Amino acid sequence: HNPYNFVPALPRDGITGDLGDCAPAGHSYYHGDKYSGRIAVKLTTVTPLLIPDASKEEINNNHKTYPVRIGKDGKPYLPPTSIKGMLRSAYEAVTNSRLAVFEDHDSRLAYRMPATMGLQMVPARIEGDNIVLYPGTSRIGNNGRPANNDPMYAAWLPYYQNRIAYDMAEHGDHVRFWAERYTRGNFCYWRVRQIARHNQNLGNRPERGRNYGQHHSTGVIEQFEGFVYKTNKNIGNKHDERVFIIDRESIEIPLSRDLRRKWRELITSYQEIHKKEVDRGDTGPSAVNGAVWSRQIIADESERNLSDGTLCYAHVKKEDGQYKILNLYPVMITRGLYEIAPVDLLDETLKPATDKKQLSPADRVFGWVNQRGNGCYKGQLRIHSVTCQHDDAIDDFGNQNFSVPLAILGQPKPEQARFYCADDRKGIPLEDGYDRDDGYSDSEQGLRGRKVYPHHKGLPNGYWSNPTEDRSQQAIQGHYQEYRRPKKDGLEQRDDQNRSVKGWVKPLTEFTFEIDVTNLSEVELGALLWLLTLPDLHFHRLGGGKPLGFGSVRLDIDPDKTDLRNGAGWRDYYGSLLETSQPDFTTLISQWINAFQTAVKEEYGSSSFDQVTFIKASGQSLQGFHDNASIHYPRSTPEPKPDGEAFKWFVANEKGRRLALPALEKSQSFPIKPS
Amino acid sequence: PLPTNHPTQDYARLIEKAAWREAIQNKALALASSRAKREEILGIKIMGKDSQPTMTQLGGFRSVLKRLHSRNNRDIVTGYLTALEQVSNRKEKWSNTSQGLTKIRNLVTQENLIWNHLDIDFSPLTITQNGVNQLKSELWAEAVRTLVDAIIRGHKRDLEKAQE
Amino acid sequence: EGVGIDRHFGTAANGFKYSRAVIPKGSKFKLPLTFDSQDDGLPNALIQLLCALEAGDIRLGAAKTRGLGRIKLDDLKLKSFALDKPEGIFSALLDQGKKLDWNQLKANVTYQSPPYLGISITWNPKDPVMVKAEGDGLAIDILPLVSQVGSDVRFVIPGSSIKGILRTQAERIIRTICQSNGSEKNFLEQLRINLVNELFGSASLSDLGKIGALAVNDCFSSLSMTPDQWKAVENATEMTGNLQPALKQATGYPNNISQAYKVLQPAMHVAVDRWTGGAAEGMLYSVLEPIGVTWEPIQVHLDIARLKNYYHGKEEKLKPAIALLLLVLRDLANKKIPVGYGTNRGMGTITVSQITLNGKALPTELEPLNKTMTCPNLTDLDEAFRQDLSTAWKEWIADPIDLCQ
Repeated sequence: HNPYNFVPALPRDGITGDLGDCAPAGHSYYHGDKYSGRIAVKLTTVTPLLIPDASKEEINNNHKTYPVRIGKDGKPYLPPTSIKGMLRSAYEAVTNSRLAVFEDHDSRLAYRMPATMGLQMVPARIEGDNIVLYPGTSRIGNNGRPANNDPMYAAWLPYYQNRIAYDMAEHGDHVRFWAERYTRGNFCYWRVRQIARHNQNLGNRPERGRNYGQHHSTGVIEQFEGFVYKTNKNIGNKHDERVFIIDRESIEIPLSRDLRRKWRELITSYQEIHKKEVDRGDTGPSAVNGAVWSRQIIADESERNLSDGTLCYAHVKKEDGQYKILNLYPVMITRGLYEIAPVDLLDETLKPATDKKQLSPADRVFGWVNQRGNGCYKGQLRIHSVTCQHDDAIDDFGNQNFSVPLAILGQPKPEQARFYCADDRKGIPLEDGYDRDDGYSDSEQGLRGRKVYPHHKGLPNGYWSNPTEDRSQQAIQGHYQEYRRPKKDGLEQRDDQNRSVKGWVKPLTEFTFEIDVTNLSEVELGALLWLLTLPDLHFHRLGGGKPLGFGSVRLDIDPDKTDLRNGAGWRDYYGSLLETSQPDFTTLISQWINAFQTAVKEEYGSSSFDQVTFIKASGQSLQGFHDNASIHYPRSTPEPKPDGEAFKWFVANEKGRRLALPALEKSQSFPIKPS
Repeated sequence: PLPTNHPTQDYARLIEKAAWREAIQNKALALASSRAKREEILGIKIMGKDSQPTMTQLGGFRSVLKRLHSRNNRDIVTGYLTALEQVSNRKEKWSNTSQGLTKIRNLVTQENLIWNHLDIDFSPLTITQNGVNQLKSELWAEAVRTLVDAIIRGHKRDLEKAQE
Repeated sequence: EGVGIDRHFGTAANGFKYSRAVIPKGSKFKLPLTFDSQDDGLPNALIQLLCALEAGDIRLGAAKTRGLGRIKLDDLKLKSFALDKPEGIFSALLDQGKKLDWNQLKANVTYQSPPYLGISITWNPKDPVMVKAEGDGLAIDILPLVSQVGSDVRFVIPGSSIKGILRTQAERIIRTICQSNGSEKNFLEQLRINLVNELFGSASLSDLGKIGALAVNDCFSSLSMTPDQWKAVENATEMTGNLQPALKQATGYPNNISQAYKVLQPAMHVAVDRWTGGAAEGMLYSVLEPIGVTWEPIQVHLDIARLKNYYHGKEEKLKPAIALLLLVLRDLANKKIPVGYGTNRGMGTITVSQITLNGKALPTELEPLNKTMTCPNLTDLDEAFRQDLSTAWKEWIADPIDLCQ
């Protein structure tokens, strides 16, 4: 199983009740009909819990080592904000609230386009408000390829394997040159024979060129003006730059804003994805040595701007009798963009709230600040008094100077549409087998929902014990110690891809905290108490390293310390300075939880509460997977190889069955060979 | 003009400082009342409904400038600006201003520039021989602090008015 | 710098920011008094005044109820000049006067205060308690507010902050008992409520203006730092760089980063994207949490004499106000009133170890208030007195009229 999945966020039109958007109850008084008071929660860890102290992070070789954060008593300090975010995201799932944190999803996402797509691109230059195509001596076929096996639209400037200096040309040099038609395979091209700057004279017509290996001369020789389009020696087989033959044939086409904003998004992708690489001082692609960064990647912000005279490839087709320009691209085989931005795939009833009139259940319970305007609400729920009950709660693995290097915690890559895109707004996975172009493609598609890390059910005894031992290259009961970085050649892979922890909070250590709540409705309280009284073997996921299995926790209410009343009960409490009876919430908890459950059934159209899709999905997350397939990130080998090559499964998937991330409710495991 | 050795020069200097202080504070509060001058002097601006930079950056700088008691302390202020522009996460907050971090550095590094922005004629406000030069050097740090505080106050008053 | 908090939304009310400049604590000025006596003594009320000044009983300036104005007299000297006589006039011209030992007269009469109830709350942060400093630091975004206290700086919770949280709880209790909603009302309307307008005051708007009978001190930390030590923290540019020296120095543990961070702990907070699970970068922020800062006891002063003037001398009306004040202290002791920044975000809950109620010249019926409480539920107060208060409270609840007529 993949270590994350998604509970679907359903559109919330016509949701009319407490689960609907509503004006908040406020803080001014305890409403007679709404419940306020303190819930005492026992938290006990089920797997080890990571609480990094970033304030004490040791850094060597750009590898960060974190100790456990401890309080004034030296016990582990589990921060209330960490519990709050665990609770909020779980609450927001089961109430189908707005997404509280939905940041920076308004650009399109980028991915490698098919290698066949480079044949469909024509040399182009923007000239003012027009992009002007430069097919040269050849003419644009209907599909965009050079028609009827006429030559490639650009001349090839031999630059590396054979070199044609002036009488070395650089990107955007206006040049005048002889070229010869040369043949390879199914295609032919104009080989630049000799070249001059546009002011200089290129000299007399050259004779029959030498055949350069499999590049055979035709003897058809011409001279042209053009611009040299150069990108660096940016993949290993690269021999030649390009010259956009301006002299011969041309087509001016309007440059719409959509084309220029696509270019900005495309080039910012190229730049940002390698910012860490070029800051490290790396000179070339992450898996191709000896190549050099492609020009647009090293180029500055100005490359995004698509300013006058800049050169591009235009993806073109002659549909409807016009040269349609689909997209502008910086290279023949290129990154490109999905059709739709992820912010357009999320419903307006699910986006973060932008008005007090549209506060969802979790915006009311946990509070809200408007990110795109004025407006804020103080949370009706307060987590406080987090006390570790165990004293020897922190495992230091033998000495205070030991550490376990954790497995790589990579950035989430929503650009993998098969994992993060839904085939409809009700959160169904993309269909398997379809082309990658089919993600983020239609407004009627959707987002997968809320990302969750299902509990790692069925971890064997001793899986977490003695973690400084590298056991990851060996099955134990079929598990492969996913939380630890493997050894490489017998030495620890402490680098800037992972982190180290000096210790962790042991399994079975107990924390107590309190929740103070104000003016919760029975539905809002029912949702909360439902989360705090889940059936056995349902666990929340807390802290860091959740995809490695860390931070599964058991939450249950301590009833003797809990004191919930409605505003009529508080009105009686403040009516006296003498001690007074408190109402026993334990007679009412079932009522409130059933109030929540009946509201979810009624507003989200289900004949059962546990068959509501987000409820069904959320339960599976808390419960984990019953088929005893191991949770780990996809990889081609059952063992985690000591190199970061888990992408090999994804490329095998892309060429293979093209599986989407299975629905969380369905509990379907991935195969180790998706071929 | 009063001779420099004159026994009432201590009392005259008292009246001068009062007259200059009131002139500086009034002119500062005039300048700070206008969005264009606030942007001209410190680069800070209001863009519809959010301030450039955020008020916590203005509060951060304002909590630094209060340590500017004299021209000798000015390296504390330009020191702070170095650490702002040293790192992108800080630099990017001010980068939507009208060049505010250079404008702040100019106002603190150039002893004349505060007096050019205030543009007060202090000849009616001085009577001591060489009084203007002595008062300008004495009141420079206070005048800078006065103007910056006024601008930040006026900015946040309009910022709230945009949000109300 | 401060702000009013909207009682419905719980957030900074728009248009209710305020700024106040303050002479720092520990500042000194001369007691500059001359008294002309027309009889051969010194007046009792003037001796009482000097005793009150030495007791710290007199408040000076603005914001007396909301953090400020407390002064104490030291080094009191009395010089006598018998201007009726030649020896005393020439003494006035030449000799700097006949010294009086104040300790004699101060012993020879009983000091009489006007009625007040002191409340001293011994408390500790159950979770870090700070007021936010208005400026971000370089390494730390959210920094504790400090204030100059003598030649040192200390962390401070302004009495404005403690006053406002206590006022909010008072108003919430009354509006619950009345089931009255403040959602429609504006901030100024949200504050006008019965029994809170007297204990906390009403704004002088043309007049319902009143000063609060209840006054709260600025509460300073028992920890203190040199001013340059704290500037070293404020200037610190790197959380694991020069901040660690600066925090080690300021907390007084220069060689123990563990003990330093048990006092002042830097804390990172990150918002997580719901769809992707990624840190919503740009929503990363840092707080210097005063997890192990010890605080001096909160000093609350109830001016019982002020309440009497509002209620027209009749101390039976005092009982509903006293009842509310005890109901608020019961909530403060039961952790229901968090203080300062970030209360829903892991800060601000306090333990109350002890409430010392110290009445001077209280009426006999409130005399059971002279107590030190350690039960949070006020069962150290006499049950007959708490039932007595409870009855006057319940009577007012039945007709929630404005006592003040």
